[PDB]
Amino acid sequence: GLXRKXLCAXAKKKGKCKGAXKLXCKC
Repeated sequence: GLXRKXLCAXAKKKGKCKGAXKLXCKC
């Protein structure tokens, strides 16, 4: 595994993380 784009792919797949994109990967 790996990082912030790992964290963002965490945001996409816990599902319920937030609506606003390039800023969004942070939940």
